[PDB]
Amino acid sequence: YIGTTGVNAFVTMNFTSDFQEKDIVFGGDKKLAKLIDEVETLFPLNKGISVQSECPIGLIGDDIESVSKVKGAELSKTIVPVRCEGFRGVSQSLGHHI
Amino acid sequence: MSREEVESLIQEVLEVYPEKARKDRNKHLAVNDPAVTQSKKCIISNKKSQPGLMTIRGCAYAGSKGVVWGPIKDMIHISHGPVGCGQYSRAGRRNYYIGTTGVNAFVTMNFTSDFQEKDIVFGGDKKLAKLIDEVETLFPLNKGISVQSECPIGLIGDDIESVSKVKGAELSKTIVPVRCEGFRGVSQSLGHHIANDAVRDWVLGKRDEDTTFASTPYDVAIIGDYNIGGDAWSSRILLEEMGLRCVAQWSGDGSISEIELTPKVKLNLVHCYRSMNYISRHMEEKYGIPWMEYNFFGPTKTIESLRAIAAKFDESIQKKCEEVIAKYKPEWEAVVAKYRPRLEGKRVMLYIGGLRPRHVIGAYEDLGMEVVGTGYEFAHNDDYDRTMKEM
Amino acid sequence: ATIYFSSPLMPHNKKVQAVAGKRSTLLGVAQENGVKIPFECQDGNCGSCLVKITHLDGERIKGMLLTDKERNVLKSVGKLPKSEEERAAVRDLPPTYRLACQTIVTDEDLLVEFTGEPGGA
Amino acid sequence: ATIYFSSPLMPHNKKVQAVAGKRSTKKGVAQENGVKIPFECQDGNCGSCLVKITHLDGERIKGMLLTDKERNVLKSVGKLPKSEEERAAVRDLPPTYRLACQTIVTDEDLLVEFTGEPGGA
Amino acid sequence: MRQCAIYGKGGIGKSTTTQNLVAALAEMGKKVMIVGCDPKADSTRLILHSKAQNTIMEMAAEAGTVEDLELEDVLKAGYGGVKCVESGGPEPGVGCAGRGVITAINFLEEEGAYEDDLDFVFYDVLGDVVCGGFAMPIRENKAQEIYIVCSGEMMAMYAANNISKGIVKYANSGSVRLGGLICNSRNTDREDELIIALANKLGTQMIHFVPRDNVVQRAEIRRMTVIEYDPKAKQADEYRALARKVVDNKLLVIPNPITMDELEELLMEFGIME
Amino acid sequence: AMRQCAIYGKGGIGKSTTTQNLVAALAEMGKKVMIVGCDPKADSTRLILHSKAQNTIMEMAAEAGTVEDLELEDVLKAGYGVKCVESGGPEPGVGCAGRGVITAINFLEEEGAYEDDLDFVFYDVLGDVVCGGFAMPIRENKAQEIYIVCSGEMMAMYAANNISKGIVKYANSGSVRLGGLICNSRNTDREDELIIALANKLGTQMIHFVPRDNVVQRAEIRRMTVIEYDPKAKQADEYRALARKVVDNKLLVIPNPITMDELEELLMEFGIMEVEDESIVGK
Amino acid sequence: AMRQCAIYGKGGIGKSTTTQNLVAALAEMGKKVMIVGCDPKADSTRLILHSKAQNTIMEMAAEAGTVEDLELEDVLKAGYGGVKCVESGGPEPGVGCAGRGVITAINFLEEEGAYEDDLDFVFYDVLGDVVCGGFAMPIRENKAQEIYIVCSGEMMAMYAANNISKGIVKYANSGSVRLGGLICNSRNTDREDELIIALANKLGTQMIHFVPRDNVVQRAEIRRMTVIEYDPKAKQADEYRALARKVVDNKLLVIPNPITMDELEELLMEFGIMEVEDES
Amino acid sequence: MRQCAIYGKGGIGKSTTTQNLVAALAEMGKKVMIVGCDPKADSTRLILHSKAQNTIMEMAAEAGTVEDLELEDVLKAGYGGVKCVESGGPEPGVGCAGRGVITAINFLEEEGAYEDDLDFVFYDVLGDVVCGGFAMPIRENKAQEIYIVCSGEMMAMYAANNISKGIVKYANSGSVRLGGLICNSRNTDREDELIIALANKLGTQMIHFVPRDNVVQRAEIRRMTVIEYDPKAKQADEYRALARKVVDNKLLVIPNPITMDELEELLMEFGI
Ligand SMILES: Nc1ncnc2c1ncn2[C@@H]1O[C@H](COP(=O)(O)OP(=O)(O)O)[C@@H](O)[C@H]1O
Ligand SMILES: Nc1ncnc2c1ncn2[C@@H]1O[C@H](COP(=O)(O)OP(=O)(O)O)[C@@H](O)[C@H]1O
Ligand SMILES: Nc1ncnc2c1ncn2[C@@H]1O[C@H](COP(=O)(O)OP(=O)(O)O)[C@@H](O)[C@H]1O
Ligand SMILES: Nc1ncnc2c1ncn2[C@@H]1O[C@H](COP(=O)(O)OP(=O)(O)O)[C@@H](O)[C@H]1O
Ligand code: ICS
Ligand code: CLF
Ligand code: SF4
Ligand code: SF4
Ligand code: FES
Ligand code: FES
Ligand SMILES: [Mg+2]
Ligand SMILES: [Mg+2]
Ligand SMILES: [Mg+2]
Ligand SMILES: [Mg+2]
Repeated sequence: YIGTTGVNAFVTMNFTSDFQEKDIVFGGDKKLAKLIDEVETLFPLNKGISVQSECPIGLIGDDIESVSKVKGAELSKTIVPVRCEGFRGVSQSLGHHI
Repeated sequence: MSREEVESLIQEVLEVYPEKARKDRNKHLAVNDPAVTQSKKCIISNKKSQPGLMTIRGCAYAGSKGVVWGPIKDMIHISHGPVGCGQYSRAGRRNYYIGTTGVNAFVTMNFTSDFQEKDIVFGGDKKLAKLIDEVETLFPLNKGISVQSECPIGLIGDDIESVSKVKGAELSKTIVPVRCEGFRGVSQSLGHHIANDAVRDWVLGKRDEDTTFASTPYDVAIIGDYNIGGDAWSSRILLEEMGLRCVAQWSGDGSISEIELTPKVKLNLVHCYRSMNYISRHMEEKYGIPWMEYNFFGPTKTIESLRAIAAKFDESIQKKCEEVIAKYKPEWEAVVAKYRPRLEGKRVMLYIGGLRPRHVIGAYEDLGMEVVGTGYEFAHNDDYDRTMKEM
Repeated sequence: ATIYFSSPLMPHNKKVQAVAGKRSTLLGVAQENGVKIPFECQDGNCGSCLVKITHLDGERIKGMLLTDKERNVLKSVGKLPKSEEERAAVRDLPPTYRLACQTIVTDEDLLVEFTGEPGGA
Repeated sequence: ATIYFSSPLMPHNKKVQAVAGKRSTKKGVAQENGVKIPFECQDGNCGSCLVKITHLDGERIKGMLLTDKERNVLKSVGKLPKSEEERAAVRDLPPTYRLACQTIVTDEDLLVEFTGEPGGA
Repeated sequence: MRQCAIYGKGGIGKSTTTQNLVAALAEMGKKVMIVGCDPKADSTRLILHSKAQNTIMEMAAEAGTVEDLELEDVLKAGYGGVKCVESGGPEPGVGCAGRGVITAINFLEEEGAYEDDLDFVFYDVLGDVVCGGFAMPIRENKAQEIYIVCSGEMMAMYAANNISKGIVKYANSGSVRLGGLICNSRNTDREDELIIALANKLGTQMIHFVPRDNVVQRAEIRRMTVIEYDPKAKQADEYRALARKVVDNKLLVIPNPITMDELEELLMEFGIME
Repeated sequence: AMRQCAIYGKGGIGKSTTTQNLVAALAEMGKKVMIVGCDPKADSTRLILHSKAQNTIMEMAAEAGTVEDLELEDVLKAGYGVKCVESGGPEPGVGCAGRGVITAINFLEEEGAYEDDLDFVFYDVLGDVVCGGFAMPIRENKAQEIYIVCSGEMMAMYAANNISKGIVKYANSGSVRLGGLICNSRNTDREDELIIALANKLGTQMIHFVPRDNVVQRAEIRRMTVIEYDPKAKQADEYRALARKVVDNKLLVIPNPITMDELEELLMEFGIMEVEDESIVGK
Repeated sequence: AMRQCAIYGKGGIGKSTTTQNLVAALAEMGKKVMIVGCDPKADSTRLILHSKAQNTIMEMAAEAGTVEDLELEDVLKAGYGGVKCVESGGPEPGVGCAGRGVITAINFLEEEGAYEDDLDFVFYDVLGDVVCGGFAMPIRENKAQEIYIVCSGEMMAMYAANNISKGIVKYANSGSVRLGGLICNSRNTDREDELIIALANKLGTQMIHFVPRDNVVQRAEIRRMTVIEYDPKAKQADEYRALARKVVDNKLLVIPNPITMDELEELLMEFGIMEVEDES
Repeated sequence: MRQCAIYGKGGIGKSTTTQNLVAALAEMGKKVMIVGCDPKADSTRLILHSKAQNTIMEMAAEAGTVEDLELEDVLKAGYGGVKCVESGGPEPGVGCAGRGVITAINFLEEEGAYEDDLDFVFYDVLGDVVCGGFAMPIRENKAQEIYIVCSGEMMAMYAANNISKGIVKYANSGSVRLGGLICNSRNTDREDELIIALANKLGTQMIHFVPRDNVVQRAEIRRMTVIEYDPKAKQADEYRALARKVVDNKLLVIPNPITMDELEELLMEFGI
């Protein structure tokens, strides 16, 4: 890619929620909404956010679609929720479809 | 008497009509046989009026704004469209209310969009939003807004539902769009249906997730009494003397909070079947609240209805019902003693749109009068099923 | 109002948003969205626009008027049982089968099914 | 996700809002809302929870995994045609008939039809 | 109270054969009624003598709707015993063309025109395609007995096959059965035994074989049946023979459809097709 | 580059034979033609493919489950250099007999068969009745030029009048026009003149007169077209003559349908129907 | 108080005759009870109404538009002192689930409110041959609190009794459905009274009154009446009353212990019904 | 190859009649395959000499799924070279009781166990209810010929009427026909003419009458079919006459249902 990493390009960076035991037990969507606000604060030149869900997200029960809709309209920016939990599908192939 | 005479009279009356009008109007005139249980084979109802025959029916706007929604006092009702519809229905129906008009009650007032040519050509949605904003600053104590649409609203293709949703979300206000255009339906009955649907879809299910209301095993809701000259207040005093607690009143002297508190109530007492059977059926299917029809016209019907209502509760309510009947017996005995000899044997013909011809027959018979003719402008075939036994 | 169009002629069911109560009927909404319901008259007598309508939100069913012209055409096509006729006459509740050129959109969610054939098979 | 339940035993079609991707299946959504789909096993081997699924937004159809367990049960009740089995194996697209206890809710609008009878008539 | 239907390709004399059949049954103390289900309303002209009987579809549109229609205005007894109804059809391209039959058949039950004095009811139904209101007799169980008017020409035998296929589909739902075949003759060779070959393979029976005559041409100008014109005609006695076998026909069978080759092979052997 | 064409007429008058022979003649001039069989009989591609019968769209859709999975290559068969398709039909008694036409034309457009790699596209549409499916090509603007096969028969002209009524009904929303009238020899003496008069009443032209030739049967047993069976025969010349004047056709008019009485008086004029009188009615 | 009951068993053993006679006895003691016929052939109300095969809900819902349009009074009739009678009926053979009528009728009774407060007993007569489908629905949906299995000395009736007890234990955790007892209808076969007693002890339940055969039952059936009304002074009339008193006084509602097929074979040879079996 | 199905109420001798039927058929050298479509798995015990043949449904659940199942582990040959298949049902209350038939019949086609030059295929099907997988042979045109085993009892005759109603519904969509009424005796007076009266009401000829005796029960302890136990017995030849009448039956007639009163009048006028 041709970009300035950390300013307008973010390919080689790892943005994560870093779930702990309390996030596994008590919700997890309030942390997601708070995380999106911090991304806007520290990375203002980003042109969109995608939420790539890992295995626990669908297993504990989380509504990342509503957070994407509520925060997307609030900040006037595209938030894409992807339900790409690893246990879904038998390989990487279903990840392409999702 | 003289059934054959009545049939011959019907036949000679029907002779002026053209063939189409005569053929249709023949279906709507009948000689009463109290042994019939199914009216529809004997008589037809709920059909379109023949053009140019001077019908007495109204429109759906009259049945919705003028009948169901208008009596609700703390809401503001907007006649969306030209000025005539709101002007002719202003304070023409005596639904009694307790309040200060223009501050916290708005029953006898006329709020309208007052459509002009540019409204017809370009639309009135922006005008509707501006009007909603103007109403809130002018009347800060209103507890809700309803938008009763007139014919051009549906005829030009306005979106009052989306405007209602947006404005209600913005102002944290209950905004109820009613698509009661006059050309919809053949009479006021479809106006009743549309108003009931609007109540069900925008008002009734609001205090569903709350439980702060302290209920009682004796909770009832009066349904379909519009307080014409204070009728609902007399019915209410009669019910409360019997030991029950009346939570809601639909819709004479009615409030929005009373409508919202109707799901909590144990029993629904429906005075008019025609205008509010829809919401009663909805409440029975959704909240499990049973409902029943009662009659408070005349002493005989009043006593029968009071005993029937008391039969739905424990024995204390029945004892209180007997107490009320014993207390009120001498008054109506004196009334009958004074007035029956003057009225005995007189013959009366009736023509009211739904329920009331059948409803008042008992009161007339309590004074020695007999009803030769009973008639409905908009009743359905179930109302005729109910009225054939009483005639 | 949300309307879902469904037909074996359609590879995928189509979801549209419509304004309720317009003078333009269900035929208007279908034509604006490229849904190919066969319309073969301008007087509402041919019955070729017959569609099967399902109210998905059963709590939000709106009372309507079944006009004498639509009723008679539905009988001539055969898509009007005697119980549905009595239900419309007494309860003002819509029948299962409707004519799209004479159907007014209401504020609810609807599933509209058609076969691409005129009413009457 | 919006789910419309439909059954001859239900007087009215019920509309519910559900969270997509929950480990609790469509069986979970039905049971919270009091929809009486027959559930007669806990291992997913009976056919009792067979339902018919219609994707109302035909454009918003999500690719999923047809589990070998569900595939074999659908074949044991004669509800998986060979063309739909091939479509699931190659295109990862859901078949028309599903088992509710094994169906994961996706982010779309669905119509769920059941008869009150177990799969296999 | 037996109700029959005449099914066949257009142009195979079915309307005339039904009318001369009906005229043959009127004389023998039987009161029958003809219901014209063919879109073109020429199926009751020889009985009524009228130029063109007004169809139910025609007079329902002018009188507003079918509710404003009287039975005495649609049902004319030009012959005293015979009752004639023309269903009519819509204009081409406007809806289903068979929906005229549904309106008329429903209208007759509603007004009770099938009451207490009918021995036979005959439906003259278009047979080129069996769908919509044309398949309505077989689908609704309106006509228990079905007779097919066919010919040596391949399209007529193909039409007879299609009707039998539709009878099989509704055999379980309704009592409707194939009553027999009627072979109307053009002046070609090896016809009667050709249709006998068709009937023998269908599991049904031939009823009669009406030959082409010139007596019918004289009757056309009269707008009358051959029976009422010349009761001494060889064709007129032929129609009595066909009528008498219709009343005294007892076997009613569920047909056996015939494939494309098997129908074709029947044509090649007789030489009708090369 | 594409001239969408349809051929209408009563059942059993020779729509398929004339259409296949004209289409076969067109291929001789280097024209790419596609034949779409819109008749439930499904034999309008027999003489091009030399086959028993082409498999219809309804047959493969049912045997495979749905129309989505249907390969275009399996559906479209190339014989004599001209593509062939058969719509087929549903089982007699259920649905609409013209349902196959609706399904076939819809599938062909989605799959790309209708794209302009062909000079001509022909529809062999049954015209014994004008309803959904059979009138769908006219309604949906899928056949700009209509040619009606008509004989000197009362039923054949009645169907021709009915098809022209369908064309004018949709003449204001589409470009569907009436190309001409094909007369097939019913071995009737006055029939060639009879259809000439009918075309003048309808406002259109007689595009050709096809004589009844027994050489057609000799090609029909072979499952072959007349032009390839016997190119030097004069029947192949008439089919060739019909082909050139079909391409050279420019008179696409909105017809003027005539009434039932005007049809009958036109029959009595040429002697097929006798002169009727009102005083010879009761006897 | 709203004691809901069900009677299960093999087809043709006498469920309907035992149920109607039991119900007739209950009304004689002034008990307001209702019979719901869940058998597909729908003949479990002949001897209470005396008229004919009662019109079923499937027939009434089909002639009308749908179930909700059908009237409660149309299908639920009153006979023999007003004991209410309803027939579920069934669909056409080979179409759908043969127990679909049971699912339809129970839903209609609940929606209307036919389960009024002043009813003491509700009896369901359901074919037990197959447990699955709408015939398991009363057990699965907690419709019937206690179950009584009519059984005889035959191998099939004993096998069907074990199948029904298998259904109860599967749904025992999710509901209050329990086994009430077993009713032995007599074919006059030797050593069957103790055979059904032994099976009940193996299953872990009691045994309700054993009913000897007689031709007085057919005498009252040809006139379309219950035995207890046709003769009140017969011994079978008192025997049916005795079965009814034990039903009201029944209190041992246990979760059964289904036994293995080989155990059924072994327990059949010990009473002489089955000849002893040797593999060689 | 002729595909037949034996329908009837539970407990009238449906299994033993079928076992002795094909025991006689294989004595003629024919190759017959038996498919047990009854949730009770004793439909093949007397031709295999086994306690209980392992059902296909039990084997699939134990060994993962039906894909892992091998044809040899489900198809066992018995006496006379008869191919034996047993398909059990699920446990009571767990789904449709007829799923076993659908799984087994589909499994047999997939492995191609029919094409192996078989002459006769017999389905022993529960007839108490006609629905689900039990009606599957009629629904999917699996069994062209159908024989009902009935006796002079209301339930047995009611079951015969119900199966005939099922034949009519699916007659138009496939060649499934009623072949005859196999009648077994419970030793009741005037039973031969009673069932014949029912048969001619249907219009389908009765196949043969099977009286009751103790010879079949002595064979039952052996687990060996009467024909192979003692070929010289009275009933041993009687199944031979029933088998011969089945292979040489050329008339198949669609049934016409009989109402309740019509059947009741038939039973009453016989003195029962
Ligand atoms: N039995 C017959 N003998 C000679 N000519 C006949 C006979 N029946 C019919 N025709 C002729 O065949 C033609 C077809 O008549 P018609 O019944 O009006 O057509 P369709 O069969 O399409 O209704 C008529 O013109 C009639 O003159
Ligand atoms: N030009 C011709 N000359 C002689 N006979 C013909 C000619 N065209 C068609 N035929 C005959 O007419 C019969 C029907 O023609 P066909 O094309 O099948 O009618 P359709 O228009 O219904 O397809 C065929 O058997 C054929 O032999
Ligand atoms: N207690 C009894 N004594 C003698 N015969 C009886 C008795 N109960 C039932 N039967 C007979 O058994 C037959 C079948 O019984 P029924 O009640 O119809 O069985 P099901 O349980 O299938 O309803 C009836 O014809 C009846 O005459
Ligand atoms: N021909 C016969 N003679 C005497 N008894 C028989 C005869 N056939 C069957 N039986 C008895 O009837 C019972 C029927 O059971 P069976 O045939 O094994 O299963 P199904 O219930 O499928 O018919 C058996 O226990 C057997 O002892
Ligand atoms: S609402 Fe209705 S016309 Fe039920 S529109 Fe009308 S104050 Fe009448 S017979 Mo005026 S259905 Fe009320 C009536 Fe009755 S306004 Fe009043 S009297 S009991
Ligand atoms: S049927 Fe009803 S009352 Fe009539 S208009 Fe229509 S909603 Fe209204 Fe108001 S403004 Fe005047 S009176 Fe009418 S003509 Fe235009
Ligand atoms: S069903 Fe038949 S008559 Fe009706 S439109 Fe279709 S082709 Fe025409
Ligand atoms: S579940 Fe039981 S009753 Fe229902 S169809 Fe299946 S086997 Fe028959
Ligand atoms: S388009 Fe003709 S009725 Fe609607
Ligand atoms: S409940 Fe058994 S598979 Fe779903
Ligand atoms: Mg004609
Ligand atoms: Mg052709
Ligand atoms: Mg019973
Ligand atoms: Mg057995």
